[PDB]
Amino acid sequence: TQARAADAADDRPHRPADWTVHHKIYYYVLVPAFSRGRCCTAGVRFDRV
Amino acid sequence: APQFHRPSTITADNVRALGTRGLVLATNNAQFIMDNSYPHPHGTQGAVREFLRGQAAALTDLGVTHANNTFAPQPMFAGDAAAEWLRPSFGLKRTYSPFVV
Amino acid sequence: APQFHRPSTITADNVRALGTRGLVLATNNAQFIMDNSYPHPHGTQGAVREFLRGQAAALTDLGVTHANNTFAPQPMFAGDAAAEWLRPSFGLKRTYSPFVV
Repeated sequence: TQARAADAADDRPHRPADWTVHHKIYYYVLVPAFSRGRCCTAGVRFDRV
Repeated sequence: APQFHRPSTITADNVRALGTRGLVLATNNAQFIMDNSYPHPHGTQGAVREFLRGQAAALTDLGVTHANNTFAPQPMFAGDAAAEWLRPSFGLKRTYSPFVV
Repeated sequence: APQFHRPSTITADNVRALGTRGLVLATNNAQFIMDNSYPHPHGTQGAVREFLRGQAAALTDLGVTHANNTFAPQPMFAGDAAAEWLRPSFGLKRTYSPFVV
């Protein structure tokens, strides 16, 4: 996911500590504030994609 | 040529062989008097069934005269694909402009 | 030419030599009848895998035909530059128009 695929990463990340917290803000809260029940996930056939 | 004041005259070949431009002025220049001593064999309602078999085969002849204007229409709805195992079938929401300069 | 109605024909050399302009038409114009008398050695899931390295490595081919078109790939991010001891490594947001007349 990071900008530097040359300076790759398996153990040491690139993101701040609030980065996933920001996603936990954006996914768990804001999308239900626009959902009113109407949204759902998807599992991806990346071979088809 | 078909006569549109007689019930037992209108066939499928009389409408298809006549052009779509020629179908306009032929029907507009008929006679107001309807004749009733020799009728159409399938009745008065059956002659209207036979008249509509020529106009449906006339746009297919009109599509040939405009085949050098539009393209080949790719499918509109999914479920129609040869390869359904590595990709989906798309479906054209046909918002395009079929036109060949 | 790889036959798209038998999965025992798709290799990476046969698809990369094919352009992506022509792979649009070859998928929709095939035979709908899937055949099952010659299976695939990597499995039928491995035949989809062998198809997509054939498409991905062909993306260099569709790009090299457009090599007189776009610009040099600017370093998008920091850390990609040689001399670091007095000036930094820039990262160029590639929001421009890659086009050379």
